[PDB]
Amino acid sequence: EVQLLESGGGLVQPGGSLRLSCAVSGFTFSKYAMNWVRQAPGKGLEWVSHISGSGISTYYADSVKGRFTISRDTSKNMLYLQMNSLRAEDTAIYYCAKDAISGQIWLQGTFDYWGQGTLVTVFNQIKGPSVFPLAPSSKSTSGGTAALGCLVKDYFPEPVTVSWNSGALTSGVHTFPAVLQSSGLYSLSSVVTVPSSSLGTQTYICNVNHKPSNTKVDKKVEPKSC
Amino acid sequence: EIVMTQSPATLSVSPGERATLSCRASQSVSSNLAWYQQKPGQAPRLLIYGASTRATGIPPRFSGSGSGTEFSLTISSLQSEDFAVYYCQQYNNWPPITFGQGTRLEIKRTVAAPSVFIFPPSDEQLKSGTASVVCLLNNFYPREAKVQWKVDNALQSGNSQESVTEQDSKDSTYSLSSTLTLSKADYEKHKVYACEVTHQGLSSPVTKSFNRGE
Amino acid sequence: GLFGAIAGFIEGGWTGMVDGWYGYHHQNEQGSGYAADLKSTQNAIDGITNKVNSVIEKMNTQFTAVGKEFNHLEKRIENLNKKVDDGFLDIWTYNAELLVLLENERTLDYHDSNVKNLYEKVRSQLKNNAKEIGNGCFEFYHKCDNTCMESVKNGTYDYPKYSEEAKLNREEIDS
Amino acid sequence: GLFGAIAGFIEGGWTGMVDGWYGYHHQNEQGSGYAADLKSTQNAIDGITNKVNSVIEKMNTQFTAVGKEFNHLEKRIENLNKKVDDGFLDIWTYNAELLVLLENERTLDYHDSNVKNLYEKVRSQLKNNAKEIGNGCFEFYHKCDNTCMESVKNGTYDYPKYSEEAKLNREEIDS
Amino acid sequence: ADPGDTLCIGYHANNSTDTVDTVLEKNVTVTHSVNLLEDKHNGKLCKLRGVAPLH
Amino acid sequence: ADPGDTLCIGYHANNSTDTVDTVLEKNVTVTHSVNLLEDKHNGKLCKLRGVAPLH
Repeated sequence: EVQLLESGGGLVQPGGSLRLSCAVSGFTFSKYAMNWVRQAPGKGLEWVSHISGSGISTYYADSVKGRFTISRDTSKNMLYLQMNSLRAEDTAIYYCAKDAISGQIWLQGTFDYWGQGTLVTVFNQIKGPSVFPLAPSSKSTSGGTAALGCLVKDYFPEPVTVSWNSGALTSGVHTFPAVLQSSGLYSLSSVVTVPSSSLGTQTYICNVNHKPSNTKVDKKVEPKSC
Repeated sequence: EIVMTQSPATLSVSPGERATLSCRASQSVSSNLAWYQQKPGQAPRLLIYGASTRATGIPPRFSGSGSGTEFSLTISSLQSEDFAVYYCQQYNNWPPITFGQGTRLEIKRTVAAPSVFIFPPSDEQLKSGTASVVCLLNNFYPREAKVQWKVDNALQSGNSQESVTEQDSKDSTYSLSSTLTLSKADYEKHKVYACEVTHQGLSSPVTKSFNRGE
Repeated sequence: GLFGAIAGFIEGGWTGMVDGWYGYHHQNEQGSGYAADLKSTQNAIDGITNKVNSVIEKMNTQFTAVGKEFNHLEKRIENLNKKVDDGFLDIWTYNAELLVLLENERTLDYHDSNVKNLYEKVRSQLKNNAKEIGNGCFEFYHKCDNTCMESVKNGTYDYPKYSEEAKLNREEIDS
Repeated sequence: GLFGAIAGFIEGGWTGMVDGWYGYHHQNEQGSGYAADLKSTQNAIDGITNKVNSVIEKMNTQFTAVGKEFNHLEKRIENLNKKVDDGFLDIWTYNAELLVLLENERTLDYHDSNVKNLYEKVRSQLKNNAKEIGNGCFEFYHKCDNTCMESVKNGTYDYPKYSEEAKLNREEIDS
Repeated sequence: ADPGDTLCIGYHANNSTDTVDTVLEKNVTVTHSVNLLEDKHNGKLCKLRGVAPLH
Repeated sequence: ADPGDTLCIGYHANNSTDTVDTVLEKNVTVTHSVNLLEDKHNGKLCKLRGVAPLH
């Protein structure tokens, strides 16, 4: 089998530098050309860079020219991507793609094998989230099944992980994808549906983690005005 | 750069049926066109190269055709594993290698009426001076839904953000959250806040509402 | 092939190149594509056209009626007439068959020669500023834009203009 | 050309060289001038002479009187006679025309091949002791006097004798 | 600057299935070919030099 | 010592205007050529095998 392993990704400030490594096994590395393709979070694909089997020829996307540099070490079965002058728009998942054909330049540009990829995040600033409850009050007392949740607001950058009842309650729970507000800060909400005959039998806790800011807030949800 | 347009962005059809995808190019790319499949949480996978030739391990149910500027991809019998996102890419004039924006294949099921719940902001948020009103549409199909905010029975626009979960793996429905963002100053000026939902599963629009008190 | 280019060190033909018989594929920062070397193609098309016309137009016949009629007491001259028609039939059939066989072989060798000369014209132009990577392809040691690419196709490639940059990149690559 | 030398990478012919078909121009400290490679010229002259004689001498005819006389009641055999004379005329005319066309092409390719082999014989002799500067010319990395020049023409060039001096001068030139 | 960029020398091909014969090989598919052998007639008796025949 | 000195390989040319025809090209000027077609006669009736004709 052919395996492509990415590494070297992580968090970095704008203007910083990172270096990726693609571990190659399963084919003659010298015979095939290699590429880097990136995918912004929840977005489409975008080719980044190309290097020929020999290594003399390199091509880059216009937005990364003068900042990114592709290279290979055929004797070590390694493909590298050196990124300097990093930008926030460079935040994406980066895959290394093997070319499907060998020795036919006119038929290149097709990627038959992709690694699972590595993540590069280039934000600038870290802002922790403010967790707010969404109580099932009298206006949310349906009688058969009620709805409650938490509002994770004004945080940056992604990700934020949410679990309910120490990770025990995982059913009928919908953790919405984050939205980018006018303020430039992300915000999501996580909701769960539970029977109305459980508001008092079992308390509900949403677990929020925001590792960049070391946030581990736990929040209680219950009705009010009674 | 060869711009690639891939309409429709989203296509709805039932399992076992047949789906046709379209890829359009701003310039002729001859037959140097590829098709890729990306299941959620997984890397992209090559399906079609040369606009008609299936790659290694591609089952015969996948069909590719076209040349020049108009191209197409066909899945004869659509099985649940193939409800993914498909991309088209040209390799006839590069660099740059250009992809299309992709098409999401969603599973078609029976119309499901949303469950609507409305949440006035928690009192602690008014401590910081911002009001977020959350309206929830739970487990509905199709995703296409109309959500409008009513402040004292007045239509609102340009002040709310929506978020839609991915298609459920067990019931094949969607969930939508509409958050209305308004400063505490504006929030403390009005009385009635309502959430109006119009969906194919409702004979008439449903409205949940609250008041400043209670 | 007699010259080694066609079905030789250039393994296959290009369906993508449609405007000419012999040409180029290029790839630089500005893009890629097929193009045909017009001079070599038109020279070969003129040559083959002259060859076909030569085979056809050198046959110039006059008005003639092949048939002859003999009575039952003229069998010998009837057979003499048959021998003439048969002998001409044998001569023309054998000559026509071998002419097509031999000249078809010459035609394919002609195309093979034209490709080899085209490859060698480029190789003698680029010298060490590019690497011979096989299959008729040259990989440059210096950036060669569209203008530079056309100079190679036009037979006006300026080797000294890029020799220093290629030399530095070649030594770095080989090191 | 089929081999690329004549009207190819050697662009033109030399009116100054008058004693031979293929030869050399040389220039050293002792002077310059044209000289003809006698072996390749005489071999080609022998070859072409044999070709012309083969085309001419293989036609060996006997004594023959083509004419025939028929009276007014012998029109059919008169026309049969005409068909024989006409058929032979058509066969010989077409064959003669194509033979000259095809063999003229072979002759020019022959000269093209002889020039290419002569250039390649020298190039394989000098190797890196000289530079290929185009147009069929070699520029030496070591001094090559008249005796050395004749050794190249005689196919007896002593590459190891000058390899060290050429290597030192080549590296100095390239540096 | 960086090295790179490629130029390739090649020849034409097409979907043609025309086959010719050569002295060394038979049924060689070629991109273009012409027929030197007329093998079709109009199935009619016609006027030589403009003048109709006597039937 | 210093490098230098040059040797060139070339071919003959002359002031000839003789033109021949080839399969690929017409009116190719060549340095030398011969005629295979006799097109001249002495304009006289002569003796075959030494013996004069009967006139």
